[PDB]
Order: sequence, then structure tokens, then C-alpha cells
Amino acid sequence: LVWESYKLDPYVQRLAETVFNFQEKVDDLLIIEEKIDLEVRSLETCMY
Amino acid sequence: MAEVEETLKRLQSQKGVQGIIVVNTEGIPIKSTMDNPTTTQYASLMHSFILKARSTVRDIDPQNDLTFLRIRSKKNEIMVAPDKDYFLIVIQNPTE
Amino acid sequence: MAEVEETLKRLQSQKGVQGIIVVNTEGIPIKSTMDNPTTTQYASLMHSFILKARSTVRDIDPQNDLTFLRIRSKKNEIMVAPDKDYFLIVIQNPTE
Amino acid sequence: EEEKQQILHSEEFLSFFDHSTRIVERALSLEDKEGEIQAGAKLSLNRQFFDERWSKHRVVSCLDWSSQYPELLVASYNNNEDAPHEPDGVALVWNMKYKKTTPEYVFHCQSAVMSATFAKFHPNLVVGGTYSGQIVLWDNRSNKRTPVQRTPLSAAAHTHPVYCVNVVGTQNAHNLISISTDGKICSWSLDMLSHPQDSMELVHKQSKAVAVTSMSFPVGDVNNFVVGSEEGSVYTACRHGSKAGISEMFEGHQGPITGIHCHAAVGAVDFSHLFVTSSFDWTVKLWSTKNNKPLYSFEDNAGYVYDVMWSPTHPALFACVDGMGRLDLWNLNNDTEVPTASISVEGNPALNRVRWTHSGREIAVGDSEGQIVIYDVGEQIAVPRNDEWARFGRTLAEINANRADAEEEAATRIPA
Repeated sequence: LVWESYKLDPYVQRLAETVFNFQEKVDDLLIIEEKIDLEVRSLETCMY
Repeated sequence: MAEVEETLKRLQSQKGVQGIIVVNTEGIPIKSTMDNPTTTQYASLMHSFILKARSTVRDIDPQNDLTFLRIRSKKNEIMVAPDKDYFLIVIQNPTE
Repeated sequence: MAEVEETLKRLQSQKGVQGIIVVNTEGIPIKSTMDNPTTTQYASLMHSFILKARSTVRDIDPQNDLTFLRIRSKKNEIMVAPDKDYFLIVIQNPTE
Repeated sequence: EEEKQQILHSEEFLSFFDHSTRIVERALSLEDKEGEIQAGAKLSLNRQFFDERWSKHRVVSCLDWSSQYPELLVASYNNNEDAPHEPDGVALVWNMKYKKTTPEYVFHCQSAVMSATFAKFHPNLVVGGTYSGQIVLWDNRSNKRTPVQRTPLSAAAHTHPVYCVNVVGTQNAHNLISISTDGKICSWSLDMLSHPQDSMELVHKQSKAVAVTSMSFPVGDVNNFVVGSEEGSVYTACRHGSKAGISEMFEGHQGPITGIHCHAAVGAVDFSHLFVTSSFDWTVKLWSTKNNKPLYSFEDNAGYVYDVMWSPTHPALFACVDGMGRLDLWNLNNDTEVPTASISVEGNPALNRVRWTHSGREIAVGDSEGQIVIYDVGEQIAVPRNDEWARFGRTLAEINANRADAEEEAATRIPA
């Protein structure tokens, strides 16, 4: 795209939607990966 | 009609009054406009103490009529009386 | 000894006082002025009420004024004053 | 509450409660370290909260005390100057009572956060805005330091860097007001944050809008606020209505509005007309609703004053701070020319904002280096008596008369 494009507002909207989705996915994946790493560490360090 | 609210205002805005609960005979405070659990815990404690006072009275003579139990504590020294019909709370400091 | 005894006799110098007893949880009073069987029985009764009030306080707030807690009932203004070493239970009047 | 009322509204229970309450009512009806009232209780710089993970290479942006609970400090940080990898900007909090240096919710923000304030209408969250065109809301309930939700950084919201924001309306009906550098007056719905509940392109002086760099509103007058200007044209901003906006271009300075609050001191004399203002031209003047020109001024320090927000009880005190690193609290009933409580901070470092507590019990100060220093402001100067409030109002009227008299004397005594 380009600044001279007539759909600059929709392009900015799409970029914003992609950025928000990526941020939400990153946050959720960080939480889930913390949970998974905690589970793996617990299994490795658990009693028999 | 307004006698109960007037009594609550009297025993809750007396000379250093901690607050007044027109509670039922179950001990726990009725009108608790905040986290009720502290009121219910303190009122159950006071009801247990009042039953202990009744037990001591019956050890002396069970036909004694009680006005109030002048509990003295740093939180709220309660001059209250849990009853078999309701519970009127009056927690105030006599020196304050 | 005589200082505490004089203090008790002064606090109970009010006429018509039911009885001011320095007491104990052991069912006997440290210094009472009533009938001996009645004094020991009321000392045990006040011991029971004292244990129940101590548990009630620790349930409500375990760092309160846990050295005295009267019972200003109409029959006897039972001024329990459980000290750290000794204890007191003064069945007093509602006047002075 | 029905069972509680029925236990209360029993006739026997009500009579017993009345008798017991009346009987109980009739029955029961160091010093040298405390000797710093007039010499230290008005200025006791105590709480030096500076989280080195945030305070270093960062400045103070604004501050406030939470209305839901004034035991904390809802304040933000400025742009972290030397943190290219680390977070751009976040908000710290030091509890007044509890001794915990860590903020209860370090809402780290992706952009550089402009300013922020707490909100008791929905007391679980905090709100603020960014120095790049965003306003975001974060809550102590959640467990993510990022922004819980963001205002849409589009033409609808404050595109330019909006450095002032306030939740207009209490818990009765809250609509978070936003004022932009581009003058976007935006009362935003505190619940539905997709688009602001109001989108008003504010302008004044024949639509030549000014840079509203200091928003302020009278206490309770939700229909009219006050906006400072970089061009100085502080015009009274009507808040509610069709033609609501900056109307009366009262000019009481010669520089950008440094920091201005509505002089809403409360007492016998209602001084709602007056509004304390601070200029970029070292010109601390007392503009007022009636006084189109500045009623009275103060130009002691050479450097530009940081901000002015007097306490809400005594109209005499004008809470401000010197640009050369010193406090500035001049009590009008005490003096009119010299600054009365001109306390000096350690090292003479500058600040860009300061605020008294929501109760007025303490007036904290920011820092250019980021060292948040809180100074207690006791009853030596902040305790306004109704007579003392009335005395300050009468002194203000007398000073207005004296200013008119001095203007007349200069007009008739100028050799021409």
C-alpha cells in the first residue's frame, strides 16, 4: 500500500486489527507457556 | 416505626460508640453495610460470651435478669446484650 | 498484697456492692468477700466465662484489652478483671 | 436485607433497642516531636518512593490520590529516557499508610503514557492516556501489566498527544472526559471504551482552537470546566450543552499554562469564581471567572513554575513549586507578595507536576530525576476555618479593590 492510497483508513484499521490480535495472542501464549513450563518442572521435580 | 433506626443512631453515634446493630436472636448482626463477616464473627463471639455469662448466672442463680454485658476490648468494648428475642448492639467507651 | 487488698476494699467501699472478688481460673478466688461455697462456685463459673470470653476475643481480635471485661447486668455489674498472674471478678453494682 | 429489617422492625426488638441504647448512652456519656505544626507539619517531605527499575532515567508526569481510597498514590511516570529495550512508561504507587514501595499494579504501557488518575466510579481500575495518541485502562483486578483495553487510536480519539484526562461524572453517571493537544474534548464512556461517549472538536476564538495543556473543572460543576493554553488564552470551557466549550478568553499570564486547577476552596466564602493558574513565563497569577484579567499575581522565581493546584480547603494557600527546585505554598491571608511556605527540596531538582492529597493532608512533589517525594501538609496552613475561609475571601475582595486602586494610581500618575 501507500500513503496516497484512497483506502488508507481501512489499511490503518487492518494494521490495528492485526496488531491487537498479535498482542492478545502473545499474552495468552505467554500465560499458557508459563503454565506448561510449571507443569513440566513439577513433573520433573515431583515425588515418586 | 422510626424507633429502631433512632436506637441504631443512638447506640451508633453515642459517646465514642462503635456502631449499633439491631440484630436478631441468632447473634450475628442484622444490618451490616460493609463486609458483614467481621460483624458476624464478633457477634458470634459475643453470643458465646453471653451464653457463658448466662451459665455463670445459672451457677449463681438462674432467675437473674441482665441489662448488658460490659465487654472490654481494644477493638470495640461492647456494652451489649444478646437476647432470646433479638440482639441490640451498643459498643461504646465509658471514658470516651 | 495489702496494696491490692486495699485497692479492692476501696473499689468495693461502695455501699450495697454484691461482691468484689480477686479471682482465678482454678475455681477459687484470689480475694473474695462472699460465702465460701458461693465464692468458689462463682469463681469456677467466672473461670468458665473467662475461658469462653478469651476464646471469643481471640476469635474476634487476639490482641485486645484481655485483662478485664465487666458484665454490667442489672443483677450484678460483674467486673471480671483477669490479670496475667492473678485474676479478678467483681460482682458490683450499677451505681458507683 | 429484608430479614435484617424485620429483625430491626420488630416492635419488641425496636423497644428493647431504644431502651438499651438510651441506658448505655446515659451510662457512657513525643510532644517535641509533635511540636512541628507551624514548622514542619505543612511541609514534611517523607515518602521517597523511587523504584530504580522505573525511577532511573525517567521523570514524573502527573499525580493524584485515589478517591475510593486515599491511602495510595495514583501517579504515572514520564518517558523513560534511557530504556530503549525496557518498558516505555508505567505507573508506580506508594501507599501512604502501608510501607510497600512496589506499586500494587504496575500498568506498563507500550507507548509513552501522558498522564493518569484513579477513578472511584468504578474503583477496580485506573485510567490514563499516552504521549502518542492512546488512552488505556488498567485494573488491579487483572494480572497483566499491559493495558486491559485501549481507546481506538484513530480520528475518533485524541490523535495528538493528549496530556490531560479526567473521568467526568461520579459513580452516578461517569463519562471519562478527554482533552487533546488537538483539542478533542472527549467524554468517554468508562464502560464501553470502543468509542468515546462524546466526541467534541473543541475550539475557541473563531474556531482557531488552542492547545489545551491544562484541564481543570470546578468541584461538582460538571457543566463547565477550565482549559489552559499554550498560547495562554485560557477560555472558560463549558462542559455540558450544545455550545459547550471554551468561551471567555480570560488572559491572565504571558506564557503557556504551566499547571492550573480550579481554586475550589470550600468554607464560608465560596471562591468558585477564582481559579489558580501557573504560566510558562514565571507568572503565577490568580485568574478568576469574573476577573477577565489576572486578579493578583506572583512572579518570584526566575525559572518557569511547574504547576499550580491549591488545596481545596484554604483559599489562602496557593500550592505550587519553583522551577529551580523548591516548593511554593503562599498563604494569601498570611502574605500577598512573598511565597509563604517556600520549602526547598534536596539538590534543587526541578519537577513538572505536584499535587496535594485528595484530603489535603499531604502535598507531594515530583522530580525531574523521578524521585517521588511526598510532603505532609498538616493543619497549620490547610485547616480552613469558616471565618478563616471568609477572612481569605474578604482579603481577596480587598486585594481586588487595592488592585483597582493601584491601577487607577498608575493611570493618573503616569507622566505623559
